[PDB]
Amino acid sequence: SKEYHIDEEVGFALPNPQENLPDFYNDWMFIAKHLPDLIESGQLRERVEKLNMLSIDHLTDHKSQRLARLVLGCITMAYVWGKGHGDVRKVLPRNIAVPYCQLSKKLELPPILVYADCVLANWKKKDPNKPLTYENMDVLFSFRDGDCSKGFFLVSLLVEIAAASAIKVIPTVFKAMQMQERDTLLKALLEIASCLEKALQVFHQIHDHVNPKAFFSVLRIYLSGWKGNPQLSDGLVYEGFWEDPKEFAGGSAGQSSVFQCFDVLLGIQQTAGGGHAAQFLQDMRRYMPPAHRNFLCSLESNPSVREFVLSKGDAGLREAYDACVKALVSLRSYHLQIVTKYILIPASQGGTDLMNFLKTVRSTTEKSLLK
Ligand code: HEM
Ligand SMILES: O[C@H](C[C@H]1c2c(F)cccc2-c2cncn21)C1CCCCC1
Repeated sequence: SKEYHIDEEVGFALPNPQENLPDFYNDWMFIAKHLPDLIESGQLRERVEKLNMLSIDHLTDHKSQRLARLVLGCITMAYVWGKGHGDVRKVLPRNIAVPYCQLSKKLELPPILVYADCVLANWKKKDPNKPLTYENMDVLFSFRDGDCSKGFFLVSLLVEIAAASAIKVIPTVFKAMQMQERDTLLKALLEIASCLEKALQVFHQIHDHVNPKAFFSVLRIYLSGWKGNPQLSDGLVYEGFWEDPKEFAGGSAGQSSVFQCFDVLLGIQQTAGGGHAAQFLQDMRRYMPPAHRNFLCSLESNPSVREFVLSKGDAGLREAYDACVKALVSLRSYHLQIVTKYILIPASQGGTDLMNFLKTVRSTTEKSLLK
């Protein structure tokens, strides 16, 4: 891989994300790292409006720019949702709204917290000399004490990182088809199947670090957007940048590039046909970092791995390809069970539209098998 901002150790996630901003922005960093206290004490929204308007120009690097996106993205969800009990702000104050908006446009991302903010850039190792495992890692920002945002964000990230092992194999696959190296391609496909199988065990960590009640009744609220949302029917007003209200989707792992890229690699056309599911995953590419959505584009313009394997009448190649697809079905099926426990059952003591989305996506993946 190249300038697509993909790391051989960490994948689509951002290696060594920046923890501190320049001292120009302590009024921002102060609010973001005390979100639990300021929300509970009802002091958050006033401290948003007591801020003055800071320029973007002192955010020099890519890392500081993305950390500043994480900082302002969190404050925005906190300001808009408050303590998450239904009273919402519809006007985002200018002294935070235009710095957020100008920064979002420099990074080609929408002015709302996305996956690449709160997962791919929201982490750090405790001891930098020990490995990437849950016990040596922490998030940088949370919303409320007990919101399980750390468990939820880190376990996502750990799955993203398990998938990095398979991403570095992708160039091997295409070179092998181009150079007509069937044994090379067979081994490459088995290697990708093996990685997707290992990423399944990483999902099991979710049960030890997230509990359904807190996730459903707290974290979910701070991840909500203002598109198709009854509470903000027309969107949100970004003071002093636009005057119209604007609607942007809440956080979704449909914004994760790692499952989209394996759908594209294998020729599982998740974005084909005029269904809501295909529509939503295409729209969510606008909420990916431009470098990552460029990488999905260049995979799509390479010749299809699926029809290469079909064109050959090769049981070995067909079995290896189906191994990868079976492993994707396994992840989405385990993930579907997670959603039953963490959304469907809590909601019972909406969710059906979410299950139906995942089931459409799993059903498409299942239909891509050969034998
Ligand atoms: C408490 C744990 C989790 C819950 C309740 C949950 C729930 C959901 C829901 C409701 C969706 C619907 C689409 C959307 O709005 O994003 C979704 C999609 C998705 N989730 Fe999760 N999720 C959880 C954990 C994870 C983890 C750890 C990953 C690791 C990467 C992950 C990966 C995905 C992906 C890739 C999608 C897009 C659909 C697909 O490609 O199959 N999820 N999830
Ligand atoms: O699935 C998204 C949340 C999303 C998400 C983030 F917004 C941030 C970090 C990880 C994830 C995630 C992982 N799987 C789904 N999602 C929400 C949809 C509405 C119900 C609550 C979950």
